[PDB]
Amino acid sequence: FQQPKSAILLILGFASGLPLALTSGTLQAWMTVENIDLKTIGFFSLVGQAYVFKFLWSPVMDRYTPPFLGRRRGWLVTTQILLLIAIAAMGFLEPGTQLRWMAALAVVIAFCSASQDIVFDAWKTDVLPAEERGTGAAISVLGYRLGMLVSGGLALWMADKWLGWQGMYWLMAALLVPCIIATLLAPEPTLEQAVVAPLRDFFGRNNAWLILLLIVLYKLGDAFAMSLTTTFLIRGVGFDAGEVGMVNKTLGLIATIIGALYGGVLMQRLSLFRALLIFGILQGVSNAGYWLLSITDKHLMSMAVAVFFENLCGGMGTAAFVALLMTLCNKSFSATQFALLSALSAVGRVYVGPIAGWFVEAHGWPTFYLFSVFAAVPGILLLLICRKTLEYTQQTESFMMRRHFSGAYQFALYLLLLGCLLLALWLIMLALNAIDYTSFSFLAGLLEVAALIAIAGVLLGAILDYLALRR
Repeated sequence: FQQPKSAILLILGFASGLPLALTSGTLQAWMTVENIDLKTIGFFSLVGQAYVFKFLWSPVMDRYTPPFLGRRRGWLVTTQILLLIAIAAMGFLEPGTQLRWMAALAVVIAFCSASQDIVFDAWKTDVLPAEERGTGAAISVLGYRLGMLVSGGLALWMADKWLGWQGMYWLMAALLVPCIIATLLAPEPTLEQAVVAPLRDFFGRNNAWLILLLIVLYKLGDAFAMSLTTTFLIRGVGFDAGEVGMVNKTLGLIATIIGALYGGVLMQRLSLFRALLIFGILQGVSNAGYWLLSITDKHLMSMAVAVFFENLCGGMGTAAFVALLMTLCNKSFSATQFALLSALSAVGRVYVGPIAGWFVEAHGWPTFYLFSVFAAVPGILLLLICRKTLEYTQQTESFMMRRHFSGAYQFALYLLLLGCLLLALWLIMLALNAIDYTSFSFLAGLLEVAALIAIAGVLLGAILDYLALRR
């Protein structure tokens, strides 16, 4: 509905979808077209973690002083004006000779773009009454989807009309001028509660790691898929050079929206377990077909059909994941667990990036996607294991706080506690190879073995849930 507080929800939402594709899809397509190797492309999926560690910064924008303006109006300009510079300065840097400055800029793009969504979400919650909520939320998501396709298919195709990839990022700076103008045209309106408290409930529940792995491992197939999909459709098969964006993304986005609606339509007649399983199994067969393109290039329509089906069985299953997330949040502090669980669901998406790139080199393009169909099985296989623990949520909404102590819990978590610090400790070793300050020939030897041991602590910890679910 057209009203003075309607266009802002679309343009401001357009300011949130534009940078999301630029740090993930177009940058990947920028590296793919510029002959940047597959392994480094997968490492660039890590800069997408800024959108999933946004839960930490959400308290920050409130406690930290509002710069130059109100807390909600001013901070949105700050992340928009930073992006208008960051996106433009990104186009100044050329893949090939200069990636580290481009990579560092991508993180700042990622850091500010997630700040763009956080401040807008804070603005979307203060300005939207319950009566008008959803009406503006649908409008906001519509602009986000429009911004995704403008920075997705429209950006990639504009990169072929443009004599180079420089202009497409430069035009995003030009297209972000209305975003700031919309921000200043709009009349202006905790870490413990938002972050610390939800972890206690998720870690105090009897399900604990069984739901945690089920939350994480479910979209593993869709995480190994997608990801390098833009590189694949560009560097793998003849449907190359820009048509990927207008088909893999433009039709891919439409596939998710129609699928997500179907994920809210058939869920009425489908049990949550019977919906998560059927959509997850269909999610597994959805990844099949990416192997079909990787074998023989029959035609473009093979990508167009599969991209629809890939997102259809994924986006519709995404609604099943969203429904599952909603059944695991208490009414006491709902809408924060969903933010935390979805963000913490992407803790498992972190490992996908480097493994996605590393797998494609050693093992061929068909093998990685034939691995994807088996990659979603652990999410499904755990769902069948977690069938009983999802039944209590459907029957009577409650949480079992009895952890039983998991036998000897110090053998479960405290074993993996060092592993959490090991990622930061490994990052200290990461600078060593770049700057040659300290010689450690071990390098990644300790990171690989102990991280699985750290995961094994979750694995044996999740093993403790099933044996302790008897009591």
